[PDB]
Amino acid sequence: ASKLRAVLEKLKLSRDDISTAAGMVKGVVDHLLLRLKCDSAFRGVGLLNTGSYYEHVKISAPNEFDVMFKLEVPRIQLEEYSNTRAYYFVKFKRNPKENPLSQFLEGEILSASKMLSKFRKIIKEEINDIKDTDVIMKRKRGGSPAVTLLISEKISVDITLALESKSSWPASTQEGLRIQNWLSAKVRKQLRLKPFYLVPKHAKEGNGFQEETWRLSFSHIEKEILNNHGKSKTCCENKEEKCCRKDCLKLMKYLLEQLKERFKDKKHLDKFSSYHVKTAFFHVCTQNPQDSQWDRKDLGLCFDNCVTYFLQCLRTEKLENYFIPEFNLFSSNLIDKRSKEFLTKQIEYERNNEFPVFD
Ligand SMILES: [Zn+2]
Repeated sequence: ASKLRAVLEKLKLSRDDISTAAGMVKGVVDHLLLRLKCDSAFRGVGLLNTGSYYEHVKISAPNEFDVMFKLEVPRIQLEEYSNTRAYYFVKFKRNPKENPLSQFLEGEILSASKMLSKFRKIIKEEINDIKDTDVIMKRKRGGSPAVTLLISEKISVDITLALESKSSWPASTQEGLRIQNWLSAKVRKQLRLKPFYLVPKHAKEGNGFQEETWRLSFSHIEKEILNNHGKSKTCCENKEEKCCRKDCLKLMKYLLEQLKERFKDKKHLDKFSSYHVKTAFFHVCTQNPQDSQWDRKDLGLCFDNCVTYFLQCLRTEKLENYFIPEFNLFSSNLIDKRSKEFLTKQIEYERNNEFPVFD
C-alpha cells in the first residue's frame, strides 16, 4: 500500500509537463476547429470533451494526446455490420433537404474513407500557417486515412472524427451500462438520453479488413462516469468521502504502460491499451457499487481486486465493452492468442512479486 502511494506521488510529478503540452494542444485544436467549421462539409464540427486528460487520469507521455472532433449529423439510420454489435453502416433516412454530406455517399452509404480523406486534407492545409510553433502530419495506414499530428516538439496528437447522433442508442447497448446499483437507475436513464458517437474504424474481414464501417463510441459517458463516480453525490468532494477509485485506475494504467515499455521490442503488448484497463475498471465498479468498498485506506485491496479481475478477463479471453455487452474487446478477431497469454503471464509475475515493475 505504501508502495502504491509512492507510485501515485511519483505520477503526480508529470502533471506540469502534461498540463503545459495540453495547454498548447488546445491552442492548435482551437485554431483547427476555427478553420474546419468554415468548410461546408463540416460547419457544425465541435470539440468533444472526452479523454484521459479530461478524466483527470492522463498519467504519462506529455508528448501524446487523443482528441475527438464531433460532427452533428442530420437524422441517421444505422444498419449493423454482420452481428458485430459495435460496427455499423451509416445511412441517411433522407429528407430531400440540403445535405452537405451527399458528396461522401456511396449511394445510401456514408463512406468513412471519403469523409476521412476530406478531413485529413483540410487539416493538412490549415496547419502550416503557424499558431503556437510548428506542426506536421504523420501518414499511417489502416483501412482509411486517419490523422496524427506532430506539434513540433514531437508532441503527437491523434485526431478522431466522430459523427454525433441525437437518436436513441442502438439495441446492442440495451443491456450495457449496468450502473443501476452503483450510480442509480435514474442516472442510467439520464445518460442514455444523451447522444452517442460513431468513429470511422475498419472492421476486420478475413485476413484483410473492409467496408466504410463505423464503430459506436461513448467517450463522453466514460468521462462523466469517471468524474462523477461514487454512490454518494459528494464522493471525493470532502475529506470524509475520499475513495480510491481514480487511484486504482491510474495504477492499472501505469502497470500496463510500464509493461509495454519493458517489452517494447516484442510486439506482444502492442494490441493492449488503457481502454482495456478502463473497461475492466468499470466492470469492477459495477461489482463493487458501494463507496465503502473503495476506502482510501483499502487502496491495497482495491487495487488487487482490479488486477485480479483483469487477469480473469485475460484468462478467459473475455472483456465485454461496458456499453455493448456482446462486443468482446478480447475476441480473437481483435487480439491474438499469444498476446493474451503473454500479458496474462506478466501480470501474474508482477502480482506474485509485489509489483516490481513499479519501482
Ligand atoms: Zn470518490
